[PDB]
Amino acid sequence: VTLCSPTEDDWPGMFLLAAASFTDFIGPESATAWRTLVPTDGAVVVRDGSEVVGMALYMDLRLTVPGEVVLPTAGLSFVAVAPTHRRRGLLRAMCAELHRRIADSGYPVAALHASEGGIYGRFGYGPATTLHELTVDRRFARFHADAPGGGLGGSSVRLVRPTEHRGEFEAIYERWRQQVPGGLLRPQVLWDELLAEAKAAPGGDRESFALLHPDGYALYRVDRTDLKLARVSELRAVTADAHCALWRALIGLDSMERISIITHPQDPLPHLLTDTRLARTTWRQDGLWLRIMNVPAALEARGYAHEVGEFSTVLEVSDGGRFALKIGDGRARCTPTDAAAEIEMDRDVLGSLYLGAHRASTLAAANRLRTKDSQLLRRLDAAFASDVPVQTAFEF
Amino acid sequence: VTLCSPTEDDWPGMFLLAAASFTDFIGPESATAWRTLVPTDGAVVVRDGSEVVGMALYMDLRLTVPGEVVLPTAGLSFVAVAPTHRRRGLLRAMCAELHRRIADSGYPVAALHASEGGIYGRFGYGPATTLHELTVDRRFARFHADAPGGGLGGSSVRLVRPTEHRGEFEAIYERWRQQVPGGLLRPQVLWDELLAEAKAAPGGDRESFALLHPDGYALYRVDRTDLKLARVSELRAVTADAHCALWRALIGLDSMERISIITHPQDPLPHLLTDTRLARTTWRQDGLWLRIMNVPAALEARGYAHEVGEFSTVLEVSDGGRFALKIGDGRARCTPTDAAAEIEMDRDVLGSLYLGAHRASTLAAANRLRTKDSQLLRRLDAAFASDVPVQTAFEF
Amino acid sequence: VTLCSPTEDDWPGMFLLAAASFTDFIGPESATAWRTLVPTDGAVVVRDGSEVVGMALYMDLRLTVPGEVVLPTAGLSFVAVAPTHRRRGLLRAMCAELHRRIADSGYPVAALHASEGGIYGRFGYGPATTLHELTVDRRFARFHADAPGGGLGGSSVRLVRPTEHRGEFEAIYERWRQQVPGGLLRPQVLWDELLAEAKAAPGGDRESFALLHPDGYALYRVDRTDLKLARVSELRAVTADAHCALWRALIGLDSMERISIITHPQDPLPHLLTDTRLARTTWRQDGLWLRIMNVPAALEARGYAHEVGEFSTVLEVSDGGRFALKIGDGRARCTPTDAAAEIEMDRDVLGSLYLGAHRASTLAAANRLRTKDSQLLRRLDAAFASDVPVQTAFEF
Amino acid sequence: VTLCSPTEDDWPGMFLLAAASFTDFIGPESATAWRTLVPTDGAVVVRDGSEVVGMALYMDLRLTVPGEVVLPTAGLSFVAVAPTHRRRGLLRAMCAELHRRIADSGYPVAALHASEGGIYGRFGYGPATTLHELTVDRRFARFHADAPGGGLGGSSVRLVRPTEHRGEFEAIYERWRQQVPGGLLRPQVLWDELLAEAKAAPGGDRESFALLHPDGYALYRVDRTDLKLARVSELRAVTADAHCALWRALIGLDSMERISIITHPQDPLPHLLTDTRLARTTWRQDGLWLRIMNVPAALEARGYAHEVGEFSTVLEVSDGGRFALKIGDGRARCTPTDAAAEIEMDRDVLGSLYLGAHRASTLAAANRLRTKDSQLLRRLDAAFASDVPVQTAFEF
Ligand SMILES: COc1cccc(N(C)S(=O)(=O)c2ccc3[nH]c(=O)c(=O)[nH]c3c2)c1
Ligand SMILES: COc1cccc(N(C)S(=O)(=O)c2ccc3[nH]c(=O)c(=O)[nH]c3c2)c1
Ligand SMILES: COc1cccc(N(C)S(=O)(=O)c2ccc3[nH]c(=O)c(=O)[nH]c3c2)c1
Ligand SMILES: COc1cccc(N(C)S(=O)(=O)c2ccc3[nH]c(=O)c(=O)[nH]c3c2)c1
Ligand SMILES: [Cl-]
Ligand SMILES: [Cl-]
Ligand SMILES: [Cl-]
Ligand SMILES: [Cl-]
Ligand SMILES: [Cl-]
Ligand SMILES: [Cl-]
Ligand SMILES: [Cl-]
Ligand SMILES: [Cl-]
Ligand SMILES: [Cl-]
Ligand SMILES: [Cl-]
Ligand SMILES: [Cl-]
Ligand SMILES: [Cl-]
Repeated sequence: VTLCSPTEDDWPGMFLLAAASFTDFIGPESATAWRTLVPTDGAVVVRDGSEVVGMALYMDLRLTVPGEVVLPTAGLSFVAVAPTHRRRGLLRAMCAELHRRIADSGYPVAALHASEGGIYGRFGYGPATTLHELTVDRRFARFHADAPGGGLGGSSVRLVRPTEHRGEFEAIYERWRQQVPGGLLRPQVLWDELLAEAKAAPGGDRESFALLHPDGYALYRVDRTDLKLARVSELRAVTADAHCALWRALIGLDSMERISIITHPQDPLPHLLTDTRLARTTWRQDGLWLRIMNVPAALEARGYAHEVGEFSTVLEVSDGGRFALKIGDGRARCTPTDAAAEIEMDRDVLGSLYLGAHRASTLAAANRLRTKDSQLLRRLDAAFASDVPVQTAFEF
Repeated sequence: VTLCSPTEDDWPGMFLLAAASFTDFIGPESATAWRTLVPTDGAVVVRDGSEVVGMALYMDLRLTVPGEVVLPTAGLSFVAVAPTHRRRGLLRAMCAELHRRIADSGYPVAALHASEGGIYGRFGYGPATTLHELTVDRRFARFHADAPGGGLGGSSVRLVRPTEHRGEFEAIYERWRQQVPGGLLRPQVLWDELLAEAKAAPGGDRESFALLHPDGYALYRVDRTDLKLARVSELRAVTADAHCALWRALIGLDSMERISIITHPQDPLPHLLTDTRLARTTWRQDGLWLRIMNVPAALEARGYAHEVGEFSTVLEVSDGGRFALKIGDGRARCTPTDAAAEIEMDRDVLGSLYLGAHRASTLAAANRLRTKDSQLLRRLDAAFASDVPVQTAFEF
Repeated sequence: VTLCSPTEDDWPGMFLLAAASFTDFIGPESATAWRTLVPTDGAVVVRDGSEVVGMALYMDLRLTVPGEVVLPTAGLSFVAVAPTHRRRGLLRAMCAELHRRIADSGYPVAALHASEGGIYGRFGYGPATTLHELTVDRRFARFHADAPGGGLGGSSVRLVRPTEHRGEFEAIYERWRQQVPGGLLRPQVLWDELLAEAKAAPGGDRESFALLHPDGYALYRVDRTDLKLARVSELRAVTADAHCALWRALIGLDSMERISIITHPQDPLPHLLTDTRLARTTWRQDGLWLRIMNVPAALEARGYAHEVGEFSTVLEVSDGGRFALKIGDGRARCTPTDAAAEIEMDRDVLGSLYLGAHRASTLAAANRLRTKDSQLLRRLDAAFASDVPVQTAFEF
Repeated sequence: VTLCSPTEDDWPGMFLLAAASFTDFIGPESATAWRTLVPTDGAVVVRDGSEVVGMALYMDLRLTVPGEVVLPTAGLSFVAVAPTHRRRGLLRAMCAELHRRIADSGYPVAALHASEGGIYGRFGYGPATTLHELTVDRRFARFHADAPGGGLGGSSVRLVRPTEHRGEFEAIYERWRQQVPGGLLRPQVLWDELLAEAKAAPGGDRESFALLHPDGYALYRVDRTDLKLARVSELRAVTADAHCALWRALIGLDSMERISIITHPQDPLPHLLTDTRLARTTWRQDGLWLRIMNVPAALEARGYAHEVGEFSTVLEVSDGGRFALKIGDGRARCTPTDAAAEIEMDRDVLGSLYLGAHRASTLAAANRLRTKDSQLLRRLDAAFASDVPVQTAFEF
């Protein structure tokens, strides 16, 4: 029972484990395409002895963080342990090896989407974005007098077939992802999957349609069983006008009773309507999880709020070093020190703070970060806050 | 069909309207007690001609706002129009008269809880606090190693009968309400109702119990139909230690599968657990609504964030005046001006900003506040943010 | 095991059987009051040997039939056989004896409400009125421009406490029942029950309210578990204006999502709205059942449609005689004959035709009435039709 | 943004709009076949400027009305406005143009099936047939002694594969449609669709079977998720014997708990059983909607009840002319007049009366038709009633 990088002959066995582990498994053809995102030595397998009983890999990603800074990011995925080999330390062994490789490769951060919420905190990952499902009872929905694009003339939005406007979705998304913390570059094989999923499937999903604006798009489909529910699979808007225009069109889906979308807590949609309550939050969950691999590289790469005045402190990460952290003029400097720590936190907690989705004060109230100075808390809060709201790009 | 302050003889007819309008009507005896909170001329009725077909009143309240400042507050309630007299302008006439009286009396703010979300925005009220229901599957709940109060020895929390510790709940609450934005002074007749509701009722609620800590309490009861659900009706904690201790006790309710609570978006509970996902957000809604009656008095009374540096701007409220607004050193100065507006918003929008629950940027993205300067937005965001998270005290 | 009229000492045992047989049993006090509606020798019991194992009775009622003619009517009720004595012929023996007594007493018709639909047809009862539940989604409900009482000024409807306006409900109902086929005189002990049921009950129904118009009233209550549903227990309108006015008030119940009512198939409510579909038929069932005791007395007492021209036929009822039936000028003459039958039907079928709720053609298509002449069918159809729609007064 | 007849190049864009608007869209191949039912200039499109944002058409149909008279009928269908172009007057503009064309072409009536009930009344369409879903708990179902075809020997009904007996279904249906008000000629491309829908589909409907009698057929299938429910998609019976025989066979579906069918309010099925209650009405909705295009042509073409004696009146349709209406000997004469109106109604109301499904009295009680003479009401009621019950042929 040993651990190594898979050879070509291991992949059929990995796909078997994948099929048995993931109910949404994209299948061997598509998985084989996604292998193009996995660097050489980006994967590990555990063989029994013979067959594969554990696996994990990372993909090369590009993550936007506050200040519109794009970081090379190791995206952990395809993680599975056979049901025959539970409680044998296989996950811990696989994660340790990949983390070794990721750090040595020079990635400042790693990221993943969690199947369950109790697994990845012990390996240094903190939840860093928040998924927020809104369900709109569109039959009652009326736009506020203040809402953009209500006046006379035509609409700027077109109802189109997704496959015929791939180039335009790509361009809009590429713009979106570079300006939003949480944004990920979406490579071509992921655009292949997305448009493949836009098609109707016998006994599966219904056909998807798109609403296209120069500065935004929405992909939606009627739910397979609830025929009065339209599910927006993706809405990417680069301006506020595009966002409002797209929502006017979606609320114009007169066949539907309800429109649902997985969005973020700061989505302005509720405020576009005369009754903000009609945009019901029906589900809330962690999105992207972050493990800061190199504390000073990560903290220095990020932009910080200009509103907070220059301050200096000493931050200890529980097994990640102690640093003199100086933040001013929207930038941080983060250098080694053995001076007494003013702030202490586990590595995962820093991941949760990093994109601005959780407040230091909130984590402090849970005692997940310790400081004896409340002014320092207020300052961290303000400094780490993100000007542009944090969003979740796509699952991987 | 005319409008006036009710005489003693009008109250039976008001209670009839109340019983027919409010399914949770507290009843004539209790309502008669709550009349002690209504000042002379704090109520209006519309009679047909004969009988009462419309009513509304306000109560004298004390609202804590950021900076731990307590404002006299007119709490609109007991608002009803007979089903026989809809679409007759009775609400608009009643609200206009009470607002006249409230302004003339010198209240800087009015507040209410909304039965529906589409009614009160046109009368200048903006939703200002957010209710967040968390449902915990306590069978899986395990506290994080970092969570306060996990070590050896005894517990600081006692399981008690609510009626035998009224004095202690009052003292704890009084402490809580003075330090939390959204806090309301709870007068004695409301403590009477609360403890009356703590009792079992034939065919109604089950008996309530309390968990009591020196610096916090929780009132809870098993749900009447779902006998594996405990509903926490109220949890007031003055320290983080009290909050964690109370949640350790609640999660020790081994008969239950689930614990539910109506709390706020920044409740640190999820971070107390190894699996933050177990604290499921199962419901989200507007709580307290605010109408700023006097813009400069309200804006000057409030504390602002010290982190943001001094700045000056010109704010116009749509039918509420234009002001030179200077914010520095955590205080605002707000004086009349006819200089060009740099920020414009409806009166309700200011109410929504006032306690720090909604961000100016978010409202701007919906075009509910207009400015052509994004630096000004960032500054408003930071300035109006609340250090202590905004909470909802009690419904009225 | 024998059959006789109960003595005073039998009633406790009857109430025991009643309590065990009827989940809506009104209880011993109320049942003792309803005994005032049972004539001397109007009840039978079967004793074992000792205890009561079967019972049945009739009450003296007054039934309005087409032509506004009021008939003395034997209302069968309180019918029960002990679960220990099923399939022993007790029901058949009890019904035969009461029918003997009812016929000998001079009642031309008997009537009942059926617990199950397969029991009473063999004893000569046909379902004669139809219950039609409408559920209105009142949030979308808008009255048609043509609907009565939409203009300026006040409302004619008042929201009142049921107990304070008993006299007015009685007068309105008394008017209603005399002009509607299916109408029943409601005696004082039934008005006692109705107003007793209007009260809230601990762990039971919520408080009832009333909407009162000079020519109509509605009694309604919020549903005990579905707090967004108002159930109209009774709506009696003597004019169309009263009916529309009452429905405007009910649709003005702005707290509710839905209003439900048990009404009749010809209720004009759906046509009062711009979207007739919003008045959803959510349930349909037989109401009053009728056994014609004396065929010629019943048929001659009834009014018939003036539109159909004079015709003559020969009707045979399967064990109820053969008659020369001449119908003209809205009246029938029904005399014995041994001439060949042109129409044949079981006795129950005639009951179903009698108030005009079922068409002869429809029953003919099922072969429940046989004739070889389709012109005769059309004529029966038209003649037996009721000008005023058939309604159900109250359950007994 | 302009309106015109589509060219061949517009159809792909229409199919896109169709796919996005109609969840039951039959698809481009089938839709292309149904184009054969659309006459030259029977369609309109609204283009933006470029793409199609609105569409509507009519098909050439043949509608049976009372008296077994068959009328050329314009069947409105394929009506859609893009969700991007709501509230822009596009529907009103499209309907006005098609109505102009339909009238000028010489159609006396137009018809449609409504997606929602609040849309088409303002354009002159009244609901004219009523869909009535019956659900039979067949495990308790026992046929009445009187029911046809209960005796010894064989059955007249055969269980067959739908595709192998198309000719016989066509012949039976053709007979049915000519004798029933509401009947529509079903052209070959609709028989193509029907038999295509009879096939099982991967992840869709189960296989359909047929029960075939010389004078009737039923098409049924087991429900895809509820495997104890058989849904009768169509039952067409030309005699009562065929109808009863088919229902005996359906109730012989011993694997099923329930049989459901969309039928009409006068279906004799309930009366075929000993317990009429077992035929539960589980759903009720408007079926065919009718717009009378030419009032005198429509009213004169129809047969009327012979039972009512000759009468004359003056009918005004709100923007459709005033007519001297003389009805006698089952025929009407309808000529222009400026004499005072005795009856007034909107055009849609006349559509609702036309096939005999709604009574003039009922509509009068809602004030949807005004007259000051109740004898005239009774006469209209009787005259417009249909001897043969009104049914709904098929959706289009
Ligand atoms: C090289 O192939 C790759 C590489 C990376 C990702 C994927 N997928 C998208 S997957 O196989 O369908 C896939 C992978 C991991 C999952 N993990 C889960 O916890 C879960 O629920 N579903 C999952 C589905 C394929
Ligand atoms: C002087 O008596 C007062 C004064 C102030 C408040 C109250 N109540 C607590 S109440 O009558 O039960 C009450 C009042 C208003 C309501 N409004 C609603 O929209 C609703 O849903 N319930 C409501 C219940 C009694
Ligand atoms: C002399 O006392 C009488 C006389 C006549 C009627 C009544 N009731 C109203 S009852 O007892 O509650 C009652 C009686 C019969 C029922 N039959 C049913 O099939 C059923 O479901 N409920 C029933 C309820 C009391
Ligand atoms: C020329 O092609 C035609 C012509 C006429 C009809 C049809 N169809 C049967 S359809 O496209 O599937 C179709 C059309 C209209 C609809 N309208 C609705 O409100 C709805 O719910 N479904 C609908 C489905 C195709
Ligand atoms: Cl990126
Ligand atoms: Cl930033
Ligand atoms: Cl998002
Ligand atoms: Cl306070
Ligand atoms: Cl503050
Ligand atoms: Cl709270
Ligand atoms: Cl009567
Ligand atoms: Cl009559
Ligand atoms: Cl009724
Ligand atoms: Cl036809
Ligand atoms: Cl006819
Ligand atoms: Cl039908």
